[PDB]
Amino acid sequence: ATLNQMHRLGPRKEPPKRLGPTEGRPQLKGVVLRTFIRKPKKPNSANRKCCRVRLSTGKEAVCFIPGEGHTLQEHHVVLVEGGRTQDLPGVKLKVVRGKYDCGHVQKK
Amino acid sequence: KNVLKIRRRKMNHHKYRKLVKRTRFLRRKVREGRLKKKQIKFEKDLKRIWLKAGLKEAPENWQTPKIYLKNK
Amino acid sequence: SKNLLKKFASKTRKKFWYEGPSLGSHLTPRKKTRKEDSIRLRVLNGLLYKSLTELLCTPQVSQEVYDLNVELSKVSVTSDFSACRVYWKTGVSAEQNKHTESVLQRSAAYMRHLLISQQTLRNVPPIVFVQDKRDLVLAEVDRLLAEADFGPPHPNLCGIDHEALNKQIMEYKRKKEHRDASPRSFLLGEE
Amino acid sequence: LHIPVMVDQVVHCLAPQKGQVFLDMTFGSGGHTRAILQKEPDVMVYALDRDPVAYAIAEQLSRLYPTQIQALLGQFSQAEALLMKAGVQPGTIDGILMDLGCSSMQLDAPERGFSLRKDGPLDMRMDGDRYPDTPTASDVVNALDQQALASILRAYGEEKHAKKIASAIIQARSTYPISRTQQLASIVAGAFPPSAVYARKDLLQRSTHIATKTFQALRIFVNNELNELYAGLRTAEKFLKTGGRLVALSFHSLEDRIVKRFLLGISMTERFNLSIRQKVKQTSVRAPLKWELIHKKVLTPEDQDVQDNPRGRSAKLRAAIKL
RNA sequence: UAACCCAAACUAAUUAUCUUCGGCGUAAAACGUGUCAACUAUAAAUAAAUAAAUAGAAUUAAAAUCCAACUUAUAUGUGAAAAUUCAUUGUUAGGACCUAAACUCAAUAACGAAAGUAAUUCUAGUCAUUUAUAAUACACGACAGCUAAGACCCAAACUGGGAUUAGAUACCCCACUAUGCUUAGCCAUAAACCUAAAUAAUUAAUUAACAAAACUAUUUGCCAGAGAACUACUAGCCAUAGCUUAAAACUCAAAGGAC
RNA sequence: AUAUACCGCCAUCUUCAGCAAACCCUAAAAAGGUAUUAAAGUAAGCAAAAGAAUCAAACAUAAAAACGUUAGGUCAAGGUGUAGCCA
RNA sequence: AGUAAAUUAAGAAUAGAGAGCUUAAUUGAAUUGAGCAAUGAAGUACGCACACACCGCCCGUCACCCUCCUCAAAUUAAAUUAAACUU
Ligand SMILES: Nc1ncnc2c1ncn2[C@@H]1O[C@H](CSCC[C@H](N)C(=O)O)[C@@H](O)[C@H]1O
Ligand SMILES: [K+]
Ligand SMILES: [K+]
Ligand SMILES: [K+]
Ligand SMILES: [Mg+2]
Ligand SMILES: [Mg+2]
Ligand SMILES: [Mg+2]
Ligand SMILES: [Mg+2]
Ligand SMILES: [Mg+2]
Ligand SMILES: [Mg+2]
Ligand SMILES: [Mg+2]
Ligand SMILES: [Mg+2]
Ligand SMILES: [Mg+2]
Ligand SMILES: [Mg+2]
Ligand SMILES: [Mg+2]
Ligand SMILES: [Mg+2]
Ligand SMILES: [Mg+2]
Ligand SMILES: [Mg+2]
Ligand SMILES: [Mg+2]
Repeated sequence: ATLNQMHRLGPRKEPPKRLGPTEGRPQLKGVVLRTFIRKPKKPNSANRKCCRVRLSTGKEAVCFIPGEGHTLQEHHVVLVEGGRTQDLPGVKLKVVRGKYDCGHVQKK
Repeated sequence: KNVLKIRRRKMNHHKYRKLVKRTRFLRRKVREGRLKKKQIKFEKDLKRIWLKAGLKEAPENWQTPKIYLKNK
Repeated sequence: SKNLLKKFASKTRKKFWYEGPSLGSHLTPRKKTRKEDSIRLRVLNGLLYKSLTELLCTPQVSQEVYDLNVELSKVSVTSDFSACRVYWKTGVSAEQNKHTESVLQRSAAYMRHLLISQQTLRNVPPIVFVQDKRDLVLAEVDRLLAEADFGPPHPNLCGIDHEALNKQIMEYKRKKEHRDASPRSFLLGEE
Repeated sequence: LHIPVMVDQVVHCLAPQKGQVFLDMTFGSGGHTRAILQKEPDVMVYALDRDPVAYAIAEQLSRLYPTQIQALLGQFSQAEALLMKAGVQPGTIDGILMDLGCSSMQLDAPERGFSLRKDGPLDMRMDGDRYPDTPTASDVVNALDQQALASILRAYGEEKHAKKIASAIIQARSTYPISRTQQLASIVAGAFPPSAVYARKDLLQRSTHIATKTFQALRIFVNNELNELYAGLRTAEKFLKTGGRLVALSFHSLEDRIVKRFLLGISMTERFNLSIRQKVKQTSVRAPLKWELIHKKVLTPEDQDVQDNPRGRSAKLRAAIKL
């Protein structure tokens, strides 16, 4: 672009930073609604443990539960955090182990 | 130089043309109603002007033109 | 500004042209195949086809050869360029073809001189006149035919061996009834 | 009830007239035979079928016309002997009607096993008690190996998925005997996912079951219709009068090919190309045609009519005159 | 289990800190074309001067078509067939027609803003703004398509008939429409592509690859990962299954160019 | 148990003509490297060739045939890695 | 080509056991192109969206579950305004 064209337009317009599943917040608190299994998109093979939750904002999201074995059930309370599960498409939230009803993984 | 990008657009346009053909009658009714709302919005915007100016009736000998109807 | 020839100038430059001031080893009077050779022999076959038709149907060669009015089937030079094989169209009459063959062959030396003299082709190798073997056989199959005397006046169709399959079924019924290339080893000291 | 399909084309083509002797190699229910005997009451006709039930129908219908219809029982191959036992009375037959397929009575009756939709024994055998040792479809599926069984589906049913379907049958028969029509249909429909059970839409624009090709394959192999048909057309020509009109109805391509190739001097023996460098054009024959094809042009019944008799949708009527 | 990093902290999530002098033949990107403004730059005083621009009128050589005379028994068609046809076919130095399209020249490279334009003749006609730079204005814009009235030799979507094929809604054969033509108006889209914006310099103090050698300056336009997307919504339009204008959610870690 | 850990001994393309190593060159090289009236290729190994065998000579026949291809065949010729049995 | 074919003998291994195997000898032919339409291989040219390498890659209709978005008949919901002047 010419110097006249750079002057008439100025600095590049910056698209706004749209928020993610946590809505620009470190964590959210949600109530478990259902516990189910999700299948990782190929080339991976597993039965990943997930749960649906109703977040404090009022929306409902799918959250991956990390660790080997959880005791979560419906009506439990959990603290979710950000971070996508790479193989699980659409799962953009995770549960925090050791907060509210969710507990630390039982060591073997 | 392959034509792969042209083939993606080729399929999108083909499928879109068949979608319009299926729902041609529905799309016609959407348009006639979108134009009617477009006309009411035009009339209301003209009524706002003379009422704000303080007139209680539209200017003498004025009839809002119907500009979106099948006049041509 | 706008040139129609530009569209095809670069395409025809690799198909019908080669670069450099090199003439083939064959083209001399006295290996690895090359593309230039295909060009250097394709153009000669066309020039000789054009130039050897300007002798048969023209008066330079002779009066009898001019009267012969010999049209040519094809011209094809040997890859080695030792000699040429000028095929000529052959009428049905075998006897006339035999006479025409001799006539043309006698003037082969003079015909070469005519082209070499005109400067159309500088160094033309010896020429030959050949009859298409296909044409000769078809004529011979007619000569011998005239001389010849005719004397005084289900499972395999479908593709399944239904019989074998029946035996197989009846027989059954009888029975029924990237890591080690890293510098780890060098950086540890295991030499 | 099943009206004889395209009978009007056959009736016009045959032109049954007094003083003419006709033959029917597939009497079956007799609908076609009755139509020939209605246009001309003085016509002479001979009937034949492989089903003893069908033969009894002809004998019962022989009361309606004592001598105009002559009933016989046997296969196409055995037709020549049966007409030879009668003598030279058929002799120069003016027309031989070689309708093909399953009889309306045979497939409507679930006991005969021809219908996959209904539940019956897996007999699928046009022959009745005339020959009790003739293997049924149950024996065929339970005995043949994948290589043999797959060929039946591929060759006679035109089955696209022959290895998968055959293997499922071999596994299923080992678990339990395959004795019922619906049992076999589920086994064939189990080689694929549940989605493919009823997915294969047809040219009719009407969906069909996925095991229809297996029933067609077993139907033709149990009764060896195609091989016996090859002998029936050859024996009709021998028994057909010079200038006599032959009329056939082909409801699938395999039978149509033999009728299509026979009536044009082509041979079923001809080898098969497989979609590579087929010389449809070259970018001849031992002898010329031996028939005057009154209607070389073929057609299926009218699509409106097809709805009334979907079994006859693919009926191709091939008419010819002996040379 | 042993090592490594940080250390009264340590790790996770969230958020913030880095922001245009780069590009536009083939990777995103020069607008289908031209003209008029205001700025920013530039500095010269011309142009045009019969090869196919454009519009109008007149004109016609070849080949068809129709009519007539005579005339084979078939004609037509394919790789081979079938259907079609004998109301045909071949000849005419016979008549009519002026529908449609313009061989050779053309191995030419002209004209025009582009689109486009080449049978002949005549009439009207292209030309000077220093130069570049324009949209919300104006005038154009292949083919197909729409509207009304005509034309109709041949071609031909569709459709019907015949073949082929497992099928053949196709490729091949035959017939025949819309349509291609004229006159009015609309439509405004092309791989509208030299895939090259225009203009003035330079050819050396210069090989990413390939294409079409490199590169400077001036002005405007345009581009900012891929797909979603020649899409949704909005506005304008003689457009109504339309065109121009033109997003986001969401998905992905690539997509793409050359060798 | 595993010939899909192997040695050993073989099949196959095969009586096919290539394989591997040391150098050299390129307006960069992923690779490629020939022209004999010669233009960037060069000097050695294995195979081939030669030689030997079928008791003169030739021809012929045998033998020979690299590196790779088919995770080819063989844990049951023997041996052996890993795992398993030891009333 | 002393080949095929035919006809003999011996040997290995066994106590014995093959119509198998190895080897020696006898008699003793016919035929070999006016070759490359095809099949396969090699060479050269060209194309490639293939590299698992054409038994490749790959495009649409159809079928469940899940994610986001748009349209839309109506209904209701809250929201959001601004002044005109007399005495
Ligand atoms: N090879 C064969 N020999 C004799 N009859 C046969 C046969 N294959 C089939 N058929 C019989 O031919 C008939 C064909 S279907 C029925 C058609 C008959 N015209 C009718 O009106 O019913 C059936 O009865 C069938 O059993
Ligand atoms: K994995
Ligand atoms: K172009
Ligand atoms: K080994
Ligand atoms: Mg798409
Ligand atoms: Mg681009
Ligand atoms: Mg058709
Ligand atoms: Mg027309
Ligand atoms: Mg455009
Ligand atoms: Mg153009
Ligand atoms: Mg478009
Ligand atoms: Mg649009
Ligand atoms: Mg829109
Ligand atoms: Mg192995
Ligand atoms: Mg040797
Ligand atoms: Mg193995
Ligand atoms: Mg051992
Ligand atoms: Mg073992
Ligand atoms: Mg012994």
